[PDB]
Amino acid sequence: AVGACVLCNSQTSLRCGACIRRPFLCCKCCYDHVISTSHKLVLSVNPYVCNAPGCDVTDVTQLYLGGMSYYCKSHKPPISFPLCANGQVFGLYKNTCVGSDNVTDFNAIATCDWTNAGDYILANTCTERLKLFAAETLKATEETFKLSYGIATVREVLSDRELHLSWEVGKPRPPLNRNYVFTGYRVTKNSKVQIGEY
Amino acid sequence: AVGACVLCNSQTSLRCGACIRRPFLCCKCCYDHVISTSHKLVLSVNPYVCNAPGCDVTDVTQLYLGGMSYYCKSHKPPISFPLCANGQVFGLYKNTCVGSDNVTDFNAIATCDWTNAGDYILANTCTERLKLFAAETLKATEETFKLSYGIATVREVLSDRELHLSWEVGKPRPPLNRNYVFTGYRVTKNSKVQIGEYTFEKGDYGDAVVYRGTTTYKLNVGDYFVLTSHTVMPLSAPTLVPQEHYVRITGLYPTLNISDEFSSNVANYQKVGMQKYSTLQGPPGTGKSHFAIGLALYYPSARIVYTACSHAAVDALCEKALKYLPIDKCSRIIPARARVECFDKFKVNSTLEQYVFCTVNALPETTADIVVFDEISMATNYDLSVVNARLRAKHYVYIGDPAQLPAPRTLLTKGTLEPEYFNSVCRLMKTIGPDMFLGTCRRCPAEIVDTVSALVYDNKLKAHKDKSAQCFKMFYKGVITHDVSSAINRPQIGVVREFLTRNPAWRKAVFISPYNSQNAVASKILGLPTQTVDSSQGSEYDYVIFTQTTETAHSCNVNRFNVAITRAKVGILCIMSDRDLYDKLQFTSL
Amino acid sequence: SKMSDVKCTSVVLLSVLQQLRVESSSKLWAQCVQLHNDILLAKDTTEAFEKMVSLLSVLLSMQGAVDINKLCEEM
Amino acid sequence: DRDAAMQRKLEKMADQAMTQMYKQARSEDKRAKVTSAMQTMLFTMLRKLDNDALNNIINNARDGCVPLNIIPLTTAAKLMVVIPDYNTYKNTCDGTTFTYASALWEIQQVVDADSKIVQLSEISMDNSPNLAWPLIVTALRA
Amino acid sequence: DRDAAMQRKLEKMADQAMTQMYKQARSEDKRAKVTSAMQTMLFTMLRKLDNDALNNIINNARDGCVPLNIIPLTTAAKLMVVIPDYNTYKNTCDGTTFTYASALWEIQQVVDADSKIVQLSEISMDNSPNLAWPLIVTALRA
Amino acid sequence: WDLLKYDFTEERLKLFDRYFKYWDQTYHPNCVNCLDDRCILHCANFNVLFSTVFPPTSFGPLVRKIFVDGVPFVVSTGYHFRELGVVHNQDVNLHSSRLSFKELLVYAADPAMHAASGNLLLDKRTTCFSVAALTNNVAFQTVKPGNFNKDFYDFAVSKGFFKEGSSVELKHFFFAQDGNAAISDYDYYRYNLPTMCDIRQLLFVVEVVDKYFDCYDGGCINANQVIVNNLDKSAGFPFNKWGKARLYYDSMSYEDQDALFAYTKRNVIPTITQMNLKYAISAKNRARTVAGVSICSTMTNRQFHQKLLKSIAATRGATVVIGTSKFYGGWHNMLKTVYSDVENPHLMGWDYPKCDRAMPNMLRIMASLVLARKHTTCCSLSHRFYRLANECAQVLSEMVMCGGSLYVKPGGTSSGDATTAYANSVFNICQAVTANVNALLSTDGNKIADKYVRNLQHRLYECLYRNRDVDTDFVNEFYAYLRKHFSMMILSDDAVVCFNSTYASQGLVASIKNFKSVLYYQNNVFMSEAKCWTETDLTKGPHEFCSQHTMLVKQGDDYVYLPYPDPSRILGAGCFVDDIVKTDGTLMIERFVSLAIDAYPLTKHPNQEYADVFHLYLQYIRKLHDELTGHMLDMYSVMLTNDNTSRYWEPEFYEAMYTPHT
Ligand SMILES: Nc1ncnc2c1ncn2[C@@H]1O[C@H](COP(=O)(O)OP(=O)(O)O)[C@@H](O)[C@H]1O
Ligand SMILES: [Mg+2]
Ligand SMILES: [Zn+2]
Ligand SMILES: [Zn+2]
Ligand SMILES: [Zn+2]
Ligand SMILES: [Zn+2]
Ligand SMILES: [Zn+2]
Ligand SMILES: [Zn+2]
Repeated sequence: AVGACVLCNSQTSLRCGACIRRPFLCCKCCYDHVISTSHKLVLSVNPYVCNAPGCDVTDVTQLYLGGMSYYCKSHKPPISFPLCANGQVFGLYKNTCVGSDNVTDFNAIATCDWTNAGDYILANTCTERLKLFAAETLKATEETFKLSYGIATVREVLSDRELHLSWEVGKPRPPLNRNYVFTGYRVTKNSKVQIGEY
Repeated sequence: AVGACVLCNSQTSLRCGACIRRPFLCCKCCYDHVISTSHKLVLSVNPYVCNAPGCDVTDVTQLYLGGMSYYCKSHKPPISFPLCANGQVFGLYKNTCVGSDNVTDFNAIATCDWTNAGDYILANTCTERLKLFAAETLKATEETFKLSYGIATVREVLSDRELHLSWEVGKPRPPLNRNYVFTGYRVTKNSKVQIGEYTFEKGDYGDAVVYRGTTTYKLNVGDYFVLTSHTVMPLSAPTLVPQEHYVRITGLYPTLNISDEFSSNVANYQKVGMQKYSTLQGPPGTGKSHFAIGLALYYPSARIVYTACSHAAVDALCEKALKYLPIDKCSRIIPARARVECFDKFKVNSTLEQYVFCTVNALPETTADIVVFDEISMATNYDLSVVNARLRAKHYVYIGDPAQLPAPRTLLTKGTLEPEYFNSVCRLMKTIGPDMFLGTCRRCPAEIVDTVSALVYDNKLKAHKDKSAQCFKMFYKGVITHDVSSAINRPQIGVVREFLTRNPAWRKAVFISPYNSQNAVASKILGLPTQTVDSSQGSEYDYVIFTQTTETAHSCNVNRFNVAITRAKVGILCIMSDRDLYDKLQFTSL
Repeated sequence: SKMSDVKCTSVVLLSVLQQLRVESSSKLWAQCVQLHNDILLAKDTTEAFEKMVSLLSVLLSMQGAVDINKLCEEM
Repeated sequence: DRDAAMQRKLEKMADQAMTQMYKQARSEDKRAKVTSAMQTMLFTMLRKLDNDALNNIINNARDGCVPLNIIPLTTAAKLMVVIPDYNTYKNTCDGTTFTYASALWEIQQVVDADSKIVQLSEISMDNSPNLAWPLIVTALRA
Repeated sequence: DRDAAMQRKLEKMADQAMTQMYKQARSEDKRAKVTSAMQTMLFTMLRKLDNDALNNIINNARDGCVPLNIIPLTTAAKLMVVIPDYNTYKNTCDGTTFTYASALWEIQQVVDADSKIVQLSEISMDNSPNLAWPLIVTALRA
Repeated sequence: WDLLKYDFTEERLKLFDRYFKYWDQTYHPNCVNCLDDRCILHCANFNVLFSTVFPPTSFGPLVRKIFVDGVPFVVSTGYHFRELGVVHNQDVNLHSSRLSFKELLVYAADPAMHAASGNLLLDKRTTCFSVAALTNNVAFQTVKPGNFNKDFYDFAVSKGFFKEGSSVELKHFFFAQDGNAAISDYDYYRYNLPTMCDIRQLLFVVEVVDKYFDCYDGGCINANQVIVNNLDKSAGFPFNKWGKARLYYDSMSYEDQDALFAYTKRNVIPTITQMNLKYAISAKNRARTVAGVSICSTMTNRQFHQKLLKSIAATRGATVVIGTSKFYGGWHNMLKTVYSDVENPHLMGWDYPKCDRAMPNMLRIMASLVLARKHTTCCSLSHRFYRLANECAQVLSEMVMCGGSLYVKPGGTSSGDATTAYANSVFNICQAVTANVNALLSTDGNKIADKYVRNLQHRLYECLYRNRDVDTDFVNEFYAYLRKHFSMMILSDDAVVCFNSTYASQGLVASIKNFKSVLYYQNNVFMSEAKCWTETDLTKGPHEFCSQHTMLVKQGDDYVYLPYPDPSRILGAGCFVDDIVKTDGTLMIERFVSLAIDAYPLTKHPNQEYADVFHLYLQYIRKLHDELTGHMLDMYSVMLTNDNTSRYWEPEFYEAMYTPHT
């Protein structure tokens, strides 16, 4: 689909697949982000991957638009051209892309894993449009790290007032307070449905 | 798209650029209009701008047609030719055009600003097509200048499906109409040029508008939307349909022994019947507004469309028809706006009835047997054209008196317009005389009519009544509180209040004042029904309370006093500031 | 060539009637269509002309639709 | 020849543009005025026919003697025609017969704009102004 | 001319891909719009279902499957009878209540082919010709 | 009966065991258990009779309440065909969470939701069962008259046409219809009675008809090999509210197109089909209606049939002349392959009255099964049965939306499905072969002198009513007999035969009376002999095939058959256009070029007033070009640089369109 660039609100159809939320970027911004930092995966209306029968290349700057598909150096047809060139990445609305030198703080907001306090303090100085994406990726990382926790289960019928818990060993136990809920899973002979939240 | 030249009607495709109404023009006529005036931009099926990647040369006297594009002098190709050559501007139907010498008046009509008082007299004595074009452009210029807009600019472009809005504080904002266009005015310094015509309809959530554009460029940060043009509906019908005299009544079937009150106008009803369009001129309160009803009662089988410019005149006609005509077989039309209160006693919005009443701006595309246009004094050429275009009727009757107040003409602020230039019908009446005439006051007491029979009419107006002596002339200075650019006179209304308890017979009078704010605030102070001088024309009132606010040029004009005071059926109280007006009236000194 | 002329005048007349929104009154559009289809499927010119008269009477009956005076003066 | 090829390409593009512009302009012109064109064509053909019945009803409708309902074809069917004048009444109505559509109808009922049934006796030159025109004649085919 | 004339074909190929890409982006934008329209249509029909009677009749079924043709016949709350002539009216929905599909319907409205309301007292043997048949009578289950 | 009762298997079995007790073949009331396609026909032919003693409200889709993300849908999970018995979907999801485009399309196409949501309907205008009324007010659709082209008519009458007593008079006009057009034309389905075709003879006519379709090849194709002709055509109901067919052929990838197709091979998708009124020039005032089928049906039917259907349209010299042009010496080739060495030729042509509204359900099923004998490898047997069930549920007898109201279609082919010309061609060959079989058997037998034909009749009766398994040797023998004495040429309902005359007079091959009898007892329509023609002289071709008369003209040094149309048709196509922008003329010179291409053969007609039509069109094209140049030279100052219209008003350009070279 088409939308607005996250940091300049210019029409675009590019999308950095390397990011967590896959934000929209314009040709100028996408080129800057894929030429500055380690992100080398972009998604247009079709993925920017080598559409050969057998091959695995995803670097945009190492890809070429051949015929009606994308091929890398190894097996591209004799016809040009490299997808990344002229300070741009091929995409829609190449004649309406407005540049923006916010690629540095954008990279800091995107590529960071939000471990150190620096990421959060630099996540509030940014503009509102980028701050929204920062918050969304923060929440996505929080959810993914939540999935990377040790799950629990009720041992058996213990009591109505209180229970006892058995956990999958080898993984940390989440703190237990009113701000931390868990969902029961019913992976029995029948289905896997959620019976309750505790 | 092609069209017809305004001033020669030949086929063509060249619109002019800097005229407000975006007219069509012939080849020779366009050459003469652009070579003699400041209008240079010309629009064929494609504009006549230069075709260099960066260049702005619009003067058609410069450009050259090369290949299939237009290039300035610098960017000219080797093989080409100029557009403005051999007395013509290059366009379609090049050698099947016949020009005309009327460009002397068309240049003035399209060049002027409608603020002087020579512009309006020019727009009432030219050819019919030029009359129509002048009225159309005058309406457009009014809608652009008066109550125009506040400068709006889009902060950011959320999407092309819905735009963002930001009105400038200090000036009002006009609403959506596809007829409105807000020119793009990114005025920073980079290409201060119209980037399209847009209209804005806000949504029901947040601050966003689902706009409709006419160009294909995204909104820039500094781009603004300024109301510098309005697209009035292009009118075609002439201001006055051609006259044709008959020898017998056709399409109208006279009655015998119509009534007692209308027996005097039998010959005038015959005169209406024997002509296509007839004009009746009568000083105020002399009997035009019931002459229409007597016309109705003299041709009972003839479907009639009473129409008027404002809402008060149609309401007075409704009053008299309900008083004389069968109430059941009548009607009354209200617009989809339904903004103003109307006369709700007939079957409303029933067009197919034998007696319709309407405002000229809300007429339906129908026929009739006779259309009575009431109070043409408030009619511009646009209204005459609209009524001629919408209502195809066998007979027209234009009743009105130019001596009463004319249409607003808000742009007019310099000079003065004679009565005979208000519109085409007023010119016909004052030039060659009215087809019918009836001067004898039948509404207001003999005292007040004797007063007014000298200010405006040279005592050619007779009275058949008795001097009620209820015409009080009072001289109160009335300190002025110029609050909202509309004079408010608190001491004057207070003095009216203190003398309103002294008169038991004047408790149900009507308040009139030449200032809207004073009229509106008079309702709260003493509770009377207030009506300004402009909108009270046509109605009849028994006791009137008038308060001339300030010594000025607005409230001090004789015609406005005439129309304000002649609305008193039996008595009136007038407060005054001007001494000269105090010098010639014949009222009780109080 | 008078039989192959009523059959075209009927087509033009029914187009005119359909442009005046006679289509919106079923009881009348049914009669108009019947007369049109009967004129087209006619052999004797007298029947075709009689149905033509009856169908043109539909157009003449409504007064606010056409302006017979203007249209007839020009011709 | 290299230059002439480009000249011919530009010329062919110009011809394509001219043809497309002509098609568009004429199509919009033809669609714009279809009601007026169709009515004028109708009456041109309808005069070209030059039939007695069509001419009679058209010439009557010009004067105001229009029928209030479809002219019936079957024998002994009811026709309601408005008559606006004593001259139109005199030309068409003779005795209790009525000449309309090049056919002779028999008058059944003459009413007025007052919806009061009047008789053929009152309709006379001297008495004509008294009647509230336009009359409505209800007749049957013969 | 080795490098040039490959640029012309290079740009020609690039433009072709871009125009195709523009088309595919538009295609994936129309798909979402039609999908949203279909979802809204299905859910709006859901809100129209008469869930109580539908549940009553489907719970009676053995497999839970019932013929579609009866889902209205036993659950629809509003019935429209289209009638071509007067005899059918008198035979099917005479009066203000009638019996169809083993139910008792009460006539709430009656319109003609022009969508103009027709009062039930206007449908008579002698007044039949004046009505624009067929008549659509709308009744509600009682 | 209980209103909720849809499974009448026990009742069908009881009827079979009470009446046809000793009929020794098996009988599966639910045709989904049938062993092959010759056991579907048998059990369906029994069901089409046993289904006339059960309530009509019991047929149609079998709805069921499912739940999608907790909200209750009512969706069709089966069907109850009058012929095929009860069919149950194999993939029913009682609890779903997300609806993809495929499932949304399926649940929006089927009529369960629309019928359940809408009001009840009781339509006394038609005898056909009426299911529901979607809107609150019924919609009445009219048909406008044609737009007169006065310039061309004036030109014609100035060229001496349309004079009193001429042989070329206008007969094709644009007829108008009142608001009762759509429903008074859908009402003609009342001529479709439930017909129980003779089975021991239909199961042999099927073998011969299949032999007629042996040259071809067919099968299933992937979604990326289906080629749609025009993608802007409508998409039926309810899909026409949101776009044309392009929207749904673009929104759906190839993967989710194959998904839907493979879903239909093990499921039944009931579908609604609109009835659209046709706005076209015709010679009779009756309204013409066409069944606009949905896109959910056309997509899958194309993927299923299109290989065979485009192999039929690419074979020359076969019985089914579809895809063979009448230009470039194609009409002559057709008419000379018809004369495939038949001893005493006589040309014959019949006419099916109400062909698409009277066709029995058994024979439409037969045509759909003969078209599906090419899936011997691509499809299994259950796949083929469920494809047949889908064809019957979407085409044969499905909900018809006729002006904002769902009725039930009793039967007969819908004339807008994905296979309408070819299915009707299979029908037409079936009727011809049945006429031949009846004519050969009903012959006395002792009067037959040719000792080969007497034994052939003997073996034909033996192979009909004394054998249960095909006898391919005799099927080939009878097929060879038919092609040696009954050469056919079939176009979708219109047949020309070159039958042997001696045999037909003796009675050993079908004649007109045999076709009338066959139509009487297998269509419930009486084929009047006043519309079927017989030509005894081959030197003037068939009297009328495909609305084109034939005439033997001289070209070069030899003689060829040229097809000329009805002059009134071409004149009425010129005079009465169906739009206001086609009346201008100068915009449409290709219209008149094509009409002149069609009307060229008239120049070689002996009747001068016929031959004058071509020259009228050429002169009108010349006038149109002249005034077009005038108008374009006034609208500019330079005329067209390369105006190559000079060849459209010379007869050579058209004369080259009926010459065999290209
Ligand atoms: N023939 C008459 N005799 C007596 N009084 C009349 C006669 N005609 C009109 N009037 C009165 O004079 C008044 C004239 O009203 P109107 O027509 O509004 O005045 P104008 O048209 O002169 O402004 C009416 O209210 C009516 O009551
Ligand atoms: Mg008055
Ligand atoms: Zn990224
Ligand atoms: Zn960007
Ligand atoms: Zn200008
Ligand atoms: Zn320039
Ligand atoms: Zn079986
Ligand atoms: Zn298959």
